[PDB]
Amino acid sequence: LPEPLPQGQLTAY
Amino acid sequence: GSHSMRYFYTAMSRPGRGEPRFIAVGYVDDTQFVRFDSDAASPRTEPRAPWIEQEGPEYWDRNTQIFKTNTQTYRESLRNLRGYYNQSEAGSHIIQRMYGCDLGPDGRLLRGHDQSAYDGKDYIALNEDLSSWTAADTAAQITQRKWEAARVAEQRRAYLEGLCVEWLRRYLENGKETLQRADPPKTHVTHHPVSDHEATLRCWALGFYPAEITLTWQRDGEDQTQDTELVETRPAGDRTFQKWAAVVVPSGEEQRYTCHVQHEGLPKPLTLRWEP
Amino acid sequence: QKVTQAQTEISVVEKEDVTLDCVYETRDTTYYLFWYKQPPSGELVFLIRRNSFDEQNEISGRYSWNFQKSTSSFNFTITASQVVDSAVYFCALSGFYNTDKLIFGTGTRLQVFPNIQNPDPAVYQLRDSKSSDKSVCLFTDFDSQTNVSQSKDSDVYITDKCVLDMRSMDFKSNSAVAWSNKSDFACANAFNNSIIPEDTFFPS
Amino acid sequence: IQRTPKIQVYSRHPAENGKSNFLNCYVSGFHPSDIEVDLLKNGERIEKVEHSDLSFSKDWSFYLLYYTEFTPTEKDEYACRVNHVTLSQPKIVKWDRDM
Amino acid sequence: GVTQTPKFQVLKTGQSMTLQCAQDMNHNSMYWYRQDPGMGLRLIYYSASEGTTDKGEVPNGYNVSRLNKREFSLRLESAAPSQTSVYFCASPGLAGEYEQYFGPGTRLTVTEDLKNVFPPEVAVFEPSEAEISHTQKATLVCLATGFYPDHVELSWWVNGKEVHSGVCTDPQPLKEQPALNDSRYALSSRLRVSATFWQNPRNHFRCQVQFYGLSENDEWTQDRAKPVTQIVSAEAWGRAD
Repeated sequence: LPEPLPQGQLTAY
Repeated sequence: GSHSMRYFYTAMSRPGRGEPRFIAVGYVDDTQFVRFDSDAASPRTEPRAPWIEQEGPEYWDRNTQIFKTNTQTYRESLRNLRGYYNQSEAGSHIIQRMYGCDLGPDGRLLRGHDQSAYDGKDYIALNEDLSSWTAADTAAQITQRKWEAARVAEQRRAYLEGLCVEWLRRYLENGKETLQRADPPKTHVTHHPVSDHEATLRCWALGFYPAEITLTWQRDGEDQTQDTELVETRPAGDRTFQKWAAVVVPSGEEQRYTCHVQHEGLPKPLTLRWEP
Repeated sequence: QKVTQAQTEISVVEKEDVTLDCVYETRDTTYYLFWYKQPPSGELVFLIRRNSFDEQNEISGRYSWNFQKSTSSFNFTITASQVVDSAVYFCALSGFYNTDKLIFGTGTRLQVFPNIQNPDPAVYQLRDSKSSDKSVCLFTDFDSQTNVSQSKDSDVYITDKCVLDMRSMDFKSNSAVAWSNKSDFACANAFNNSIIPEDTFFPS
Repeated sequence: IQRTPKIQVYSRHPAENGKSNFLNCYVSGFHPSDIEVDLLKNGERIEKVEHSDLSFSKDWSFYLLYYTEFTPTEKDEYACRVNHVTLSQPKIVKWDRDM
Repeated sequence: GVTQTPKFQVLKTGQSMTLQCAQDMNHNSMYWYRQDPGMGLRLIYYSASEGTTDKGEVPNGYNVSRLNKREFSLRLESAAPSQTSVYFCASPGLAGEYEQYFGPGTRLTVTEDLKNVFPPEVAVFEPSEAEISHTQKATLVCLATGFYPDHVELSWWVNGKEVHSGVCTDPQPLKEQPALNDSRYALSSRLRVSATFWQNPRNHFRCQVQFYGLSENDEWTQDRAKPVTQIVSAEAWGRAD
């Protein structure tokens, strides 16, 4: 399983 | 041997019409089991190994949801990196991400990895303690600060120590007959006359797993390192691997030469000669 | 998955330390915990976030938290309690991901009563409104060790103890209000159901 | 930087004239990811050629497997044709059953 | 952080209403909770992403809609008195110190009949002469009675300016008729000033109770005044006595 999404924001680079 | 799970992300921008493309592939050791490509008409996570097919629809929905959101985020990351390097929109740029876990002796995380690259060069990497980052250049430090403020390391550590290990263990059980089985190379030596008085001896290793292998030629026990033609290990296309090693030898002297093969699936040293 | 806050109400006086307990159960290896404060005003204010892999102890002023993974607890200690700390405190547990659920405990109500240096308990009859038709009895200036009980009668209404704070005079007092529109209602028997100090001043 | 692809052309199994097999073209070591790969039969482009999903090595360089099922004969000659931004000319690598 | 509308609401049994929650932090996840006295916060429904909803602990009688990343709607299709609660939208993240992850809450009352709705009557009780002589302090008591629902905000105003110094208000309104479901409410407040401050006739004391009730869209055909959202006040001037 890949890294799942957080509850909050997915942070860009 | 020591088992690992890895995901590989490629996010690519194009100067032409079209949104940036996101590709993800998952591996357990040397076996691909999953793929996602944002270019398909309605992008969907897809099985690439039979032992993953048993996972229910909820698993596939979850995967796709994750990869779709990553697709949107990477489009923004590509713009952000364009800004850090002061690049125009004229060029095509690529972010690559490589992350995952190695399994330890005790069934827990031995080490986690999470490295990114920009245009083929190291950009930012998670340190072995999984709490801090190493940036390659000043542009990557902008990402580092942002990620330290947003406490991203904690989120990655949560995954690398938690679900990465648990799911890897589950895959290893579900696919044990292939994932926990080493396939020894089938080996043989061919002989091809390359001129009047010389000949190529080629040592073949076929159908092995994992990819890691050593093939070495010897003449009377001495290494023929500098005279050995050795191709890169290639996939057969059926999840096994191939490799060969060749030497050019004086005709009638073929018995002097020995091939040596080392591979996990071989419990004893293997030595071959050409057999007429 | 479960968060248990066993304590319902806790009462301390100013400057006393207080510990609010939180016990939890989780299937996940990886999770995080919240503490939130809810002042009487009603809003929820964030106090702390602790991840399951973080450290045992942390201090932010008068606040401190003990996270013990092996006991599955996340106790919250307030040193030198102040009236400002009066609130309901919530403990919460949640997995790390979008699919996971944030789960809350039952909450614990903390009441911080003021140190009454010069107690002078008394029951006063407040002059009515010449517009409407009620009479009001005020029980005030009592120590925090005094408890105000409910009324046995349906038509007599008694509030609980309330903390007054006169800012510019550095003075704090307790009070409770009782009223009824019935004929039998006098201030001498309004707080009969409550255990009141022996030397309570009854003016007539 | 920009890295040029290494090319290997080979079959899945040892070649046997008249027996069903797969013809492979392994491209690896390249960057960026865009690559033109064709499989040729007697100088002619084969249709219905499939490829593996884009992945990459530890040094970030890309690799792909291009394959098609085929039946080898004494007469028929096969090759891989590769074009990439690093290459000013398309690179043809002939299939040799002994390699 | 997260916003919510409305702050207060009265509904009749059977009627519909949708609570709005918005979040502009680009969060993936959003959560609806209800608070009930002693139960804590119980999850109604949650959303993991746009176009995805899942049931919480107590989903019964509720529907949700996640139309975009920003907005998460909670609907009561057929309102029942048991849905009388305080509702909280949540969108947790990693920067709880900088950002508000809970909305301010909405207080909702479902009653059986809208004629149960009543504004408060407000009275101010002047300090006893006994207190003034005994303690040199003067306590004013404000009493808001007869209101339903318990949707009130009480505040004190001295000489046109709102005061918090020397003010005590009950934590929760009191049920006038504990045995009834539709019982009207009472609330008490105190303002304590020094004796000399109260003895000044130029000082002006106002107890103000903001009441939330019926809005313009609600039908009303009774004799008594429509119990709309309003301010009811009682006042007193200083008295030398």
